[PDB]
Amino acid sequence: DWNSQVIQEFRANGGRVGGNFEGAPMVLVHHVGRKTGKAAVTPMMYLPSDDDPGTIYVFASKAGAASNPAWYYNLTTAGTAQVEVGTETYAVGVTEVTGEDRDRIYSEQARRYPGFADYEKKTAGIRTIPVLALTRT
Repeated sequence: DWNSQVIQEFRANGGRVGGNFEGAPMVLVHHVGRKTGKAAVTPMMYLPSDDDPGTIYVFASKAGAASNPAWYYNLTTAGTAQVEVGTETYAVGVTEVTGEDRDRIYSEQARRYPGFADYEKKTAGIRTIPVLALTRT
């Protein structure tokens, strides 16, 4: 609904959204419920890979809530997805980033948007915020 308006806005503005997402790199992630089988489209920020053209990182942050978001399980279950980035739409392979690599990519995101550091303080001792790599195929 809201979700719907953010998606229309993304698509009207070359892959950009205002409000809380003003100036941020956005992606619309098409995923499918690992239990329901139902398609959904979730807009979110990404961080582009500094090492590999065609790879973006997304953050299963869910505003520092207690649980991982449903899209996280949907993506890692399917192993592949479709995304809209910029004016494009393409298939992606999904892999989860872990260890010191996760920490480094999360630190760059939190550097650019320090709200991300608050999410991690909110989830301390509860969950580690997953980072996924979406790689263009």
